[PDB]
Amino acid sequence: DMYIERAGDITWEKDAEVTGNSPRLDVALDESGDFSLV
Amino acid sequence: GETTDGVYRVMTRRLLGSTQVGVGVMQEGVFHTMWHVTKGAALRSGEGRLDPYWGDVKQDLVSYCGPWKLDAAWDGLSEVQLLAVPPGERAKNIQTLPGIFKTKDGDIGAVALDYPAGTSGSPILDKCGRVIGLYGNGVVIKNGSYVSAITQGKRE
Ligand SMILES: O=C(Nc1ccc2c(c1)CNC2)c1cc(Br)cc2[nH]c(=O)[nH]c12
Repeated sequence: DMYIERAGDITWEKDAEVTGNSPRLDVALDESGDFSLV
Repeated sequence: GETTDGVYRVMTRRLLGSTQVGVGVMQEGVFHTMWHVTKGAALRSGEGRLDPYWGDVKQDLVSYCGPWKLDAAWDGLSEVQLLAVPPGERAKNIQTLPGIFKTKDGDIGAVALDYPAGTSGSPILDKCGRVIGLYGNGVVIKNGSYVSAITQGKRE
C-alpha cells in the first residue's frame, strides 16, 4: 500500500535558483504514454 | 485524512524501507499525480483512503477523489518554476525557461532539468503560483540527461 506525506506549499519563490536550457526536440508519443526522439 | 492543498510525496513500503515512488498535488479535495507513479492503485492519507477517479496511460495522468482540477497553461514565453520534491530531500523551487517538444499533434512545453525518477509528479508553476503541469514524462537526450514535458490534464 502506497501513502502520501505533505511536502510543502505551492508558491512561486522570488530569487530562486535559475538553471536549465530550452531545447526544441522532435518527439513522438506512443499508446503507452512513452516519448521517443525522431 | 489530510486533504490540505499543497505538494505531497508518494511513498511505498513494498520495497526495502520507505521508498519515494513519486510526487503529487492536492487541490480542491483532489490528488493529482502521474499514472506511472501509482499505476491507478489506491493511496492512503493517514487513517483515510484515496480512491482513483480518472486516469489515462497515454496522457500519463491520474486524479483521486474527484476530476482533474488543474487547468493553467504555459504562456509559451515566460520562465516557470519546477517545485522539485526529490527522494529524501526537501522541496525546492528551480526557475527555468522551458524548451519545446515538437509532435505530430502540435507542440508541448519542456523543462530541461534532470532529477531522480521518484521526483515524477512534481508541479511546474507560473509566476502566479498556478500549476501549469507535472514533471516526470519525457525523453532521454544524447547527453544522458532527462527533458520532461510540461504535462497538463483537462478540467471538465
Ligand atoms: O522514467 C521516467 N518517467 C516515466 C516512467 C514510466 C512511464 C512514463 C514516464 C510514461 N509511461 C510510463 C523518468 C522520470 C523522471 Br522525473 C526522470 C527520469 N530519468 C529517467 O531516465 N527516466 C525518468
